[PDB]
This record gives sequence, C-alpha cells and structure tokens, in this order.
Amino acid sequence: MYVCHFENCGKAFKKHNQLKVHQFSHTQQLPYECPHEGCDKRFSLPSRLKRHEKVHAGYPCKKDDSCSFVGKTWTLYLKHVAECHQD
RNA sequence: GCCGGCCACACCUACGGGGCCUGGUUAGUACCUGGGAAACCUGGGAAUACCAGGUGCCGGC
Ligand SMILES: [Mg+2]
Ligand SMILES: [Mg+2]
Ligand SMILES: [Mg+2]
Ligand SMILES: [Mg+2]
Ligand SMILES: [Zn+2]
Ligand SMILES: [Zn+2]
Ligand SMILES: [Zn+2]
Repeated sequence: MYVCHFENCGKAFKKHNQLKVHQFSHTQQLPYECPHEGCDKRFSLPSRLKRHEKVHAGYPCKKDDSCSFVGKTWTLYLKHVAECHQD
C-alpha cells in the first residue's frame, strides 16, 4: 500500500501513481511534468501526459515510400495529405 | 463554410467497422535504479492482451 503524509492525510492508495496524482489537492503544482527540452508544461494525470508527448513525437507520412514527409501537428499532417496525395 | 487555437474523440471506411482517445485488468508485474550475505526494502516502471463506453470543442470574417 501507498500512503501520503502531506499533513497526516492518511489516505491509502494501491498504486503510487494514484498517490502522486492525489497531491494536486494538497499544494497545487500539477504533478506530471514534461521531459522534452524547454517545455514548461505540466498535467493532472499520467495518461493525459502520455498523450501530450505525441506532440514532440512526429506525425510521419506513411502514404507511400517516395514520400518521407513528417508534419509537426496532426492538422499539418492532414493538410499534407490534403494536397500531395489526391485521388 | 473559410481561417486560426488545440494537435486524430478531429482521420479512413468494401459502410460491417478500422484507427484514435478514455476508464478497469494484465501490473505495482516482466524489468531497469540503487541498498543489501539474503528474505526482502527503496525509487521508477512497460510490453502484450482483455473488458467497458466515446468519437471533434473554442475564437474570427
Ligand atoms: Mg522541460
Ligand atoms: Mg479546422
Ligand atoms: Mg518497487
Ligand atoms: Mg465557430
Ligand atoms: Zn495526501
Ligand atoms: Zn511537452
Ligand atoms: Zn506524403
């Protein structure tokens, strides 16, 4: 079991993630921080972070070998297909 | 509708779904950090698979 002692909170958690997450109430800082260089962004849960990292991740065009495009955002990857590959 | 913000719940589809997100389980496990003679303890912590629903909101002409 995982128990916090913030201020004798007591609260007992099964997984140490549930714990950390719970430190939002006490204090305030959003627990989950971002590892990418120069990205002062923080989040509430860990799932919400995993999804954010998909940003710094890429969005590579896999519509054909000849094409080796890599957009910076989903929107951009879409515009790419919107023009470069029609019909 | 166009644009922009967010960066797929936004996308594709033989229209059956696929993909993606979300919440449980796999799993506090496999596995690395490090302490230890060791039992264990400390801090991180998957993959894979499976169940349960959801599928674009905001701002400007
Ligand atoms: Mg940073
Ligand atoms: Mg748009
Ligand atoms: Mg441990
Ligand atoms: Mg509008
Ligand atoms: Zn607490
Ligand atoms: Zn970031
Ligand atoms: Zn392409």
